[PDB]
Amino acid sequence: TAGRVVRITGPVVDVEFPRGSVPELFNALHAEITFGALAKTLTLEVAQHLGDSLVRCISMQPTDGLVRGVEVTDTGASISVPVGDGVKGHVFNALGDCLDDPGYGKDFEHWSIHRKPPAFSDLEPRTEMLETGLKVVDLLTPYVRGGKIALFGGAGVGKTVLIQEMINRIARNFGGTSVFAGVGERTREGNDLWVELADANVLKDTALVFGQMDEPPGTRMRVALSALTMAEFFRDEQGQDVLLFIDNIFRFTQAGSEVSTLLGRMPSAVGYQPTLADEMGELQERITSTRGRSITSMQAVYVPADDYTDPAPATTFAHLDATTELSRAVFSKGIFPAVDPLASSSTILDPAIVGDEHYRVAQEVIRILQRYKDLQDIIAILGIDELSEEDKQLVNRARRIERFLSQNMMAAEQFTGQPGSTVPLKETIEAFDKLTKGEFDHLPEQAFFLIGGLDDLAKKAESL
Amino acid sequence: PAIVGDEHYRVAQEVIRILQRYKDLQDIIAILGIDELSEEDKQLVNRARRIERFLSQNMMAAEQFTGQPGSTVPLKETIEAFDKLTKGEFDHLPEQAFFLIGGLDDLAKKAESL
Amino acid sequence: TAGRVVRITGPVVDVEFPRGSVPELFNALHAEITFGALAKTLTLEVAQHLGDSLVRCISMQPTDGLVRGVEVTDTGASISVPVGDGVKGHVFNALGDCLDDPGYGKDFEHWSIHRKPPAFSDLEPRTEMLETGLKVVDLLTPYVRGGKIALFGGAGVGKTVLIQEMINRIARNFGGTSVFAGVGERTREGNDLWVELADANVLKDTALVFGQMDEPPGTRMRVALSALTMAEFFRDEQGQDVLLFIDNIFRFTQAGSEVSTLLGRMPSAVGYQPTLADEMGELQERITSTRGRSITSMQAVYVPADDYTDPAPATTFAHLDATTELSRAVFSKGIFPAVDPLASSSTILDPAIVGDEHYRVAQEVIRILQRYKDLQDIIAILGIDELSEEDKQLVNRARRIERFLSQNMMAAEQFTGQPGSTVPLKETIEAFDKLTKGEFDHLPEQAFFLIGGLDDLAKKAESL
Amino acid sequence: ASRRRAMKSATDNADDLIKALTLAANRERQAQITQEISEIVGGANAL
Amino acid sequence: ADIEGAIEDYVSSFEREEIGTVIDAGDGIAHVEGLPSVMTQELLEFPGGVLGVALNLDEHSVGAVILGEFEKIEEGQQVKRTGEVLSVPVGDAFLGRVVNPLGQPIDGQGDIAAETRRALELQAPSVVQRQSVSEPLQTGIKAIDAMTPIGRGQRQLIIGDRKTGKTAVCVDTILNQREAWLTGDPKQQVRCVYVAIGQKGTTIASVKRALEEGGAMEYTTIVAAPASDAAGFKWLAPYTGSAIGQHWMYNGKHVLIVFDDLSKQADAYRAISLLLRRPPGREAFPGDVFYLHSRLLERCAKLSDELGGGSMTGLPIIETKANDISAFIPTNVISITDGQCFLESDLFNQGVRPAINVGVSVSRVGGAAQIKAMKEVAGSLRLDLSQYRELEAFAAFASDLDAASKAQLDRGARLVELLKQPQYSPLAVEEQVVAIFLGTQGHLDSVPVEDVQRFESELLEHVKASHSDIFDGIRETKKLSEEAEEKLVSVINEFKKGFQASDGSSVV
Amino acid sequence: YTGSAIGQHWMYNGKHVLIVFDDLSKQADAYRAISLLLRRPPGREAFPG
Amino acid sequence: YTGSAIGQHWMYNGKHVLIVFDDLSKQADAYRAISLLLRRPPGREAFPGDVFYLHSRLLERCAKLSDELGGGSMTGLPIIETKANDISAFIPTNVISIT
Amino acid sequence: YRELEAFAAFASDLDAASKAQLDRGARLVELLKQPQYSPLAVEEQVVAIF
Ligand SMILES: Nc1ncnc2c1ncn2[C@@H]1O[C@H](COP(=O)(O)OP(=O)(O)OP(=O)(O)O)[C@@H](O)[C@H]1O
Ligand SMILES: [Mg+2]
Repeated sequence: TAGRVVRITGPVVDVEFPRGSVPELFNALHAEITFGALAKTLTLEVAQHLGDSLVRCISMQPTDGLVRGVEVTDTGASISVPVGDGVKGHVFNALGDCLDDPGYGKDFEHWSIHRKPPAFSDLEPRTEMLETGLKVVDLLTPYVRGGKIALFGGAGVGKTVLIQEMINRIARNFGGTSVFAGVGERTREGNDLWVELADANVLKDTALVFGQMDEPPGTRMRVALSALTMAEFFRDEQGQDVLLFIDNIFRFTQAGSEVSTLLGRMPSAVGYQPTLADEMGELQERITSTRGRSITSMQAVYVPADDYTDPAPATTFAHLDATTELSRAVFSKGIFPAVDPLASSSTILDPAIVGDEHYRVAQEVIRILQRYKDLQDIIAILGIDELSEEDKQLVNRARRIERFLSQNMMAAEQFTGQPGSTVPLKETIEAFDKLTKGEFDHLPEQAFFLIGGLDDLAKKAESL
Repeated sequence: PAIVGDEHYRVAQEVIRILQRYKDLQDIIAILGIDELSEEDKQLVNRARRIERFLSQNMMAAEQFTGQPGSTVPLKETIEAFDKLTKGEFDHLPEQAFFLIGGLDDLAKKAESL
Repeated sequence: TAGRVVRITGPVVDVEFPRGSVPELFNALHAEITFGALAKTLTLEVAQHLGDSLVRCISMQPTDGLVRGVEVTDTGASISVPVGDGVKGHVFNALGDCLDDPGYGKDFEHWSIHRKPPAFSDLEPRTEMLETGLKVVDLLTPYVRGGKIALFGGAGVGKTVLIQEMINRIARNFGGTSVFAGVGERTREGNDLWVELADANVLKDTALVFGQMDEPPGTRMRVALSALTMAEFFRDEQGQDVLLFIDNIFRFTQAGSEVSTLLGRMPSAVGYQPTLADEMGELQERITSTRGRSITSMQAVYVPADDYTDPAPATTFAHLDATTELSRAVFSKGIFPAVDPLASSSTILDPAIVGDEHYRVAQEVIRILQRYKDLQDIIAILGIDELSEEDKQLVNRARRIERFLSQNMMAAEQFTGQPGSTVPLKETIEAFDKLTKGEFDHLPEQAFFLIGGLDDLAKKAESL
Repeated sequence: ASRRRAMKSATDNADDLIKALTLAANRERQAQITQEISEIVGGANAL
Repeated sequence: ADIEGAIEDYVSSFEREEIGTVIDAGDGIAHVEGLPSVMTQELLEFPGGVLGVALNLDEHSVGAVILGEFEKIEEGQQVKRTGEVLSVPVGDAFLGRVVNPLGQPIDGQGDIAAETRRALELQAPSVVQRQSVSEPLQTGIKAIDAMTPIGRGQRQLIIGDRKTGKTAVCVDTILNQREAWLTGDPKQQVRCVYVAIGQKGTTIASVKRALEEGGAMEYTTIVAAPASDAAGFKWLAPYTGSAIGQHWMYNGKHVLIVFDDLSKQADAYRAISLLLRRPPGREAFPGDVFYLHSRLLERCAKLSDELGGGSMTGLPIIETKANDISAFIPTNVISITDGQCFLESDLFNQGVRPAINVGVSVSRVGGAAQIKAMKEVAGSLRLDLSQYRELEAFAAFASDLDAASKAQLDRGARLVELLKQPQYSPLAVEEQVVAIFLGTQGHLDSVPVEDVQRFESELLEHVKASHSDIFDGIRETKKLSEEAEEKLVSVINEFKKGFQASDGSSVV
Repeated sequence: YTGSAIGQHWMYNGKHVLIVFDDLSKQADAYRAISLLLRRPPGREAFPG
Repeated sequence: YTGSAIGQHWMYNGKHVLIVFDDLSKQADAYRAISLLLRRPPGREAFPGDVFYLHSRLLERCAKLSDELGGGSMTGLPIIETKANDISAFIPTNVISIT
Repeated sequence: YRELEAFAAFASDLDAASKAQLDRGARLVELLKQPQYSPLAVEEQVVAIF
């Protein structure tokens, strides 16, 4: 019993099946394109039942060359991706086919990418910090174990270096793994990331899942779910903490909108799919902590027209627990990881969750940096000498505080050879308490660059 | 004017002129405030604010919210009071005297209070 | 073999034919309205073949009075218009019937109003300036002889006045043949143009084709083509230098929009027809001038909602060598003839064509005007007295330049009382060069308003 | 000193105005997109 | 019971030739009953020599977009299917020719000797098949090469409102490749394809004349789809150009593909989709317009050394309306592309030509696309320009600024003048290096602002005539050596004396 | 249109007429209502083409 | 609606109830999704004309019953998530007019 | 107090009455400030607002 293609309109394909064999929703059907130049095995995802035994499917690959009347075979299960430690060190597409080694992983355990999020009673009832070891992240924008982190930035602010640092830290400090869901990934950027991770030797610790831009909207929509299914396998079967990158999750929303438009569904407010919130929830709610093991996610979010009230970012930000904004200005000053201390924010920076001392120190640091940024306008025009003695003291202290937020990231070990530093949260809190009290303002500013804590601060001060 | 009379119409149109000129100056007031306005416009803005606040009244239905009893201003008194406002006869009183006061005698009483 | 009206919906009529006699697309069919008050022969233009031997046609005359089942005869050829030296000095409608002398062109050579544009091999770019005598046009929007020219404008900003002025300036001494196409413009302006041309003895060299806005969508679509067919006959079959004025070309596309939904097409953005660009491209590319055969075309382009981002103006912009853009903001400031000096452009405003002096003066004028436009926001609130001395001088010069770009046009005499004036190109360049260097900063700005030349500037300065 | 205070206040007021106008412009942009899509899909639904 | 079996047998029954019949025809679309074996995007041929692309395949009929000569299609006409999906000829014979999206010459010259035929919808180079963009593609524009460098294999969008200089930038990029072409080295030669979508024919002729006068036409192919052509040609033209480029790309050559403009590509595709009754989305575009542009642009790449090492650089052009970069198509192509050159009419009128809005313009490839000389010389250019745009509010009150801030403002004005460049006059990379060296190292500080543009143009010429050793050193080594820098400074100071400022001052 | 016809009758007999339409905006709304009730697909601003 | 039903059963039995809805804008979005999937033409902000009804139908049932009906009550604390303090949006204004 | 504080952010000086109002308003604001998950019985609220 096999189907038959009856309507082809771009990515949308309608398939008629015998009355007793109509596939259920989200099943993956296979069709053959036999034309020599475009020979392929189309993977169609059933989207709707049209009645009369017809099913409307979103083709995951270009339908060019497809012929009416061509046999369609039902796999009996939704798009299933490979899972296990085998997926580490390799790059896959949305459908589970390996790109860097075709045919690899076809015999691993295969998991459906359509999985319900954890039952209500399985969720953790209290938010827990993720001690990532970075001074800036731990102090000012503490991440959430099982939470979602916005990652703003671009080229030339070290976003890839930060991603490598987080992969290294999750792999080594927490003994976990990583999955990089390249939704709407530029093929050039995908190749660059693949080679960079291979050279940094972190590819062995992460599984890459690229839904390229040139692929039709179906794969760009389902690649996040595929990567998150790999992450779920690592969380629930291997018992490993996972860090799931989803760069860029606006492109997930956009692909969903495109698929909705293709299927003929009337657009919502700003042209987005009516089920926008439902789709974002289905993606994000699976990113959570359960049974003591969690999937954290760093999700670069594109904000169209810089409009945070737009339905796409507005829906995405209802799920994000922290924000890390990489600034070109901070990067130009040599302050890697390039996190903007002020424009970044976190929903855990509250005395209830973090320690009261932690909140006090972080707020003091934020106040000092805010005051310094306000004085920067005066400094850049009138000169540093025009300020008052209190202003000069605060400017020096803020310079040293912001430069101390830099760290010798593990991602830099490949270049400079200095082992990466993991600064405990307590040490960071006490160090920044001292910095804000001025106990270290007599050191040169160069002493605080790229040092992992107080002991390294003293050693570098002695070296200067 | 053929229905409400020459005086009522004249006072109403003068009030509307003052308020419209105040509305025109709104962006300048928002950015730089009354300080940069010309003296004519400065005086006009002062009495426009006073007029706008004097149009407020303590409604008898509002007693359930603010507890203040409500007033009723006869039409002749309204016309006279707004003629005086537009002529600047009250532009020395503080702006606060005109909120939710409803009348001339009540205006004087609240002016004494402040 | 003849058709039968099956379905009538406003200007769109469906006609059923015997299976062996379905008329081709763009053929002309003749139905008959027999009601006495509206009796006429109704010319339908086949627009679609919709199966079962049914064609769908756009009526040229109003369909009021048409009866279902009335016989529709097939002409076997598309709508044809008379061509030759005979059509000069006469007024025709879209269908080619003469207005001022009925039955005049019934025996001239007839050409179908539908033809492919000249082959790309025959196109040669035009780079010869056309001196108008208007300061703004000659300086910042220099027109092209043999090229395409546009007057973009919102509603009631003076497009018709300026195009009549352009006829007065270019066509009076033109040795060639003129063709004016009233495409859904105002009939009163058409009559004024007709009487003005008759008075000046330019009518004998001009053929007028009117499809004014009282007519239904079909005529407003095909009148542009009807006039352009006479223009093409004069270009090809006679080698005469041709002028082709069109007012208003947007009414073409708008007309297609009115029947777009009745023809069964899904509407594109802003309610326009999906074929907007294709139809307008065909019509506009027919207007080009082949090598050795010149059509100087000038088209008034209506800008709906004063929005230059509207699809119709935006698509038309790509078809033009020079674009005089009239704006309501300038018109409101009294600066007749309404030209926005910053939006308007020309492809021959390059130093290699108009000369170094002209280019420098024009571009300095644009620089001053752009700076003044940027400063307007500051001046309206902070006041001019808080500007830089250089910026204050620039603002004074910019006001003088804005007012000097105004001109007392011949067609605007009945708007200003004073007679028209002509400024030679050298005089315009000299006057604006002096203005830009500040040689007239001592004169009051009102002395530059509606003068047209340096002698008039001096006279009005004395009068003030 | 008074000019410094007045210009700081003016800059703050202009920044607040910029934020308010950006919010209004975003609302109008979203409303325009929604209205355009409503017109397009109304034309489509009627076929 | 037997009903299903007999129905299935009849369906299966549906080497003989397949001929369909047109049932509907209107607005560039023709519905063809029959053709049970037609494949999506197959090239159907209608009796009058007309061509169409089977684009909708319903159970009743096949909706085909007609590629020109639409009016010759009638109900009942016999339609024959060519068994080939859309394909275009490709070869070295397309250099110097103007072809329509089907590869048929429209310049009026002789036929084109096609080396092979490439399908328009072949897969783009996968992740495994590419290589990091590391070779510069010198556009000849100081702004682009110093601030937003384009490395061959990159996709640099040229985005901006009408009459802002986009086509000027792309044509200058094409013209700047003549020096590379004359080398005869396939590893330096950059072949060019200028795809024209919806431009009036005389504009295409003007671009061809600009390329011929500059001599570029001998390595450039123009895939012209003028507005006179059907929406089908305007939709296929970028793919025809991309296929012509890909044939060279997979043969080890480097290609520079210019789309002018992708907005009209999207408009034509929207028209076709709406006429095919496909559901519309935002701005009435079909749901797969982003897919259209991404499928087009991701062919641009730099192939791995296994695949010959060839590259294809895409310079798509987008005509934003009212400088709204947030419109649907601008947003899609900004997401797709690796960098953006934002051209603004406000800058263009201010005299910043070409009007690249530095600050908002960005290249994600970055310094990896610049030769080391340019990388070191232009490193301080961006910071200086940003500082200048911050200080510009203080130009009126320079007397009250710190000496450092005044120096920054004065340097920034001269850098802005330095980045100005006349049309159709691209600069070789060595000339650009020396020019930006003038500004960033302060050698323009003594020259009046209004003369900087002249001081550059003469000085470079002087060098080109007298001390070409510096240019040769930069070109051969790709880096500005220390002794070369000292020689250049000596030449700069020697020239300063002989340069006469327009205002009469002395520049030393 | 009724006002225009009444006026035109006098216009074509050599008499001068003045027609006030108060408001044509309300005619456009009524025509929109009629066209939508007849189920003509609308154009921009929901008005008929 | 199910929360209001659970509450109303207590309310009509003489019990005093408090109903919290975190958040009614997400109900409006869900109803918009359902309406658009049923192809009901949208209105302001893509919402159907029924959206106001949707909330009023819900928040009117929060009432202080008279002693004729047991004297029970159901207090409602609907939560609305404005976007950028835009209290003038469609759904915020609707709920303000209902509450 | 909200508008009074907005005015005082840039006013050079104000009457002793204005300063007293500002001082009272700051204290009322700091008083209505309340930690999460710490509801106060109605009598405790009465005493606090007292
Ligand atoms: N660097 C430059 N210096 C001076 N003028 C320039 C420069 N670049 C372009 N121009 C001029 O700007 C005008 C517009 O140029 P161009 O046609 O290349 O722009 P475009 O934005 O691509 O236009 P269109 O949208 O009409 O295709 C032309 O007059 C061109 O000569
Ligand atoms: Mg161009």
